Amino acid sequence: GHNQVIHQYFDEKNTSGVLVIQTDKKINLYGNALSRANTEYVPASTFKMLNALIGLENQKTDINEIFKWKGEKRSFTAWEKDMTLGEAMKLSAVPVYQELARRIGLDLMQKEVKRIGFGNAEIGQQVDNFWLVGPLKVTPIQEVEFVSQLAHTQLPFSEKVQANVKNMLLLEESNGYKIFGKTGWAMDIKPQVGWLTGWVEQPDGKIVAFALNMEMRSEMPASIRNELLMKSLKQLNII
Ligand SMILES: *C(=O)[C@H]([C@@H](C)O)[C@H]1CC(SCCNC=N)=C(C(=O)O)N1
Repeated sequence: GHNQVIHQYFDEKNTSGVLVIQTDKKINLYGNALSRANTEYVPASTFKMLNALIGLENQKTDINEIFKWKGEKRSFTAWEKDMTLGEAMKLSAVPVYQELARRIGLDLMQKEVKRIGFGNAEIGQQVDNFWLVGPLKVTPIQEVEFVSQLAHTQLPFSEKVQANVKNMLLLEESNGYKIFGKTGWAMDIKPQVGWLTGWVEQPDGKIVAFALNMEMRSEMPASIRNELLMKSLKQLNII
């Protein structure tokens, strides 16, 4: 419940960021840089959540389709394989979502993103990269509401599409608890911005949504977004 101690894990991991908690439309802030919570950032791979929903709902793909790897080299060897939407989500495989995005196309993408009102709701002109280098931007409080709605099936999509994307996002399962969430890491902008947006599904059915945002640098291990989040949810006794 403090708020000062959570400042000190942020203090020591020599980062700058904010953890936004939403418990039934009540927003709390934690970190060492609470001002981040209202500044716009590129969403990075957290936009895969809304990309999937738009693609599924408009029947540009489905949860069974297998995306074929056509042999070109990709940033990670784990990405060099055939995979579904959901497997691409768990690995944040940009090429699959770029292909998806190109099927949706610019008009449909822009119309949906502003109908959802996602962040600043601007995708510019290149349909396959606006979530990594602009011009699409989003504050971390806006991300905790988005994933909050998704968790309660309240987004302006059908419920079956939402439920489909939610099963793509299961991260841990321990003690009757479930953690869902999506990581992001914009490595190609300065300063780098890391994301971990999701929700906790407590055994009694309660839902607490979070959006960890932090400045990033090339040397940190990717698990730093998980470490900081997990021990903050334990400190706040959400888990
Ligand atoms: C999403 O935010 C980025 C995007 C900018 O490429 C990618 C890069 C990193 S690391 C890839 C993890 N691979 C696999 N098993 C992530 C991320 O997972 O946070 N997403």
